[PDB]
Amino acid sequence: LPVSDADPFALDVLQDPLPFQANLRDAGPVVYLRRYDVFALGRYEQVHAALTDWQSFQSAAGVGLSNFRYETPWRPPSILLEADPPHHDAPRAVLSKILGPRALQKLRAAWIQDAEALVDQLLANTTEFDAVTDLAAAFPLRVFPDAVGIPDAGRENLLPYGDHAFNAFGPANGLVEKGAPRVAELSGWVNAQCARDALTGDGFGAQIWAAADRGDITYEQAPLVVRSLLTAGVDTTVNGLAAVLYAFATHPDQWARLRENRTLARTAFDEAVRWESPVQTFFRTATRDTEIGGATIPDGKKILMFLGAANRDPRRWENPEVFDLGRNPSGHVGYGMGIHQCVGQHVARLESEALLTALASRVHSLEIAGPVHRHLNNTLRSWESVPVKVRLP
Ligand code: HEM
Ligand SMILES: COc1ccc(C(=O)O)cc1OC
Repeated sequence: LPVSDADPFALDVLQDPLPFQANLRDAGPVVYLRRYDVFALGRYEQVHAALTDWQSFQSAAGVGLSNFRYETPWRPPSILLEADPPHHDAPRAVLSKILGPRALQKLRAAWIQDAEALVDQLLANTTEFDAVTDLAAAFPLRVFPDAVGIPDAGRENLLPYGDHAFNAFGPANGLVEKGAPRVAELSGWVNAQCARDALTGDGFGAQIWAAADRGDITYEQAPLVVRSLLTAGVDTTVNGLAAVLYAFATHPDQWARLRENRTLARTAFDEAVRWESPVQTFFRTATRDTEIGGATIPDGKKILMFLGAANRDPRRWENPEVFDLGRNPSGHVGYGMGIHQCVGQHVARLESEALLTALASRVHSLEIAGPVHRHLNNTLRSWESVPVKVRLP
């Protein structure tokens, strides 16, 4: 069994993980990370299988490094993400309906128009702007919390909260050790927003509570289902949108493709999720000795799954380093796979579609105009700044 002291959460890896991915995949199906006493999987075949194999590889002992058999979680674990069947079943079914294609039909017009308003306002203002601040971050922060049905006061808390959540999956470091003085402030505010009386419209929050009335989940599950939406909903989409915008800005070939064929706007996002894999890593815990990739993972030990590495595995993907709108990216693992596969994927897709729709209409050319700054995070490839300059037709 290959053994290595490679550190996936060293700052150099986090800055640029591609060498690490290649080393990982090359070495074998399974690499023992001596530093963390976890078993790493980087190839598409094993990552895909580990993800779907909930029976052998559970989520309730944590999907971060921390082992909940022994270690105190930083917050009450997600009753979706950090739950196994049968406990997972009813909260999952509630969100899978509420966030599913048919349910979002009612929001498509509105999100597309909102994006048009945002893009037209921005371009009226300037042809030189930050793609992160002015687009990737602006847009989800309009439409998503609205659709959930939370108030406008405090929305600035969503990103630091999500950032903390993603950091928490990794080891203790000045990334993860981000607050304490403010973490409790953030947790106090998110939880408050989950209460039935905090929520408005017949938005997603109210629909969770209605499902509870029908007995699909309990009233004590309801706020925690809402909470899932407020932890996973905003930070993933901002950073995913920052990534697709970065990819276009540095791939003028693929921008020209989108312009030519408007329909690639609906599926550009998924190639960007494969290519970038915003969510890089998740852990599982072995429920028993499992023989995967020639290796036996001892019962009780953790696997670390490298979604990025799998999404760039040449065993599965032709020229995987290429950002290619002509790829069929179906079967990518950027949203995971199996029973825990991103229940929010349709929302993220619609957000991307709306924003790309509106931008491709108005923007001939797009270039990097300044240094880009990544925000380092243990789990989520995240973005501080992507300065761009556009040319209008
Ligand atoms: C509004 C947007 C989103 C929402 C509301 C959302 C919500 C969720 C939720 C609640 C889960 C847990 C489901 C379960 O355990 O059954 C999940 C899983 C996941 N999401 Fe998302 N998500 C969103 C966008 C994204 C994006 C853009 C990505 C990646 C770029 C992403 C990556 C994932 C991954 C990798 C998992 C799998 C967790 C696992 O296998 O343990 N999500 N999402
Ligand atoms: C994909 O990542 C997540 C999924 C669900 C949750 C959740 O709070 O349900 C949180 C996540 O990251 C912080």
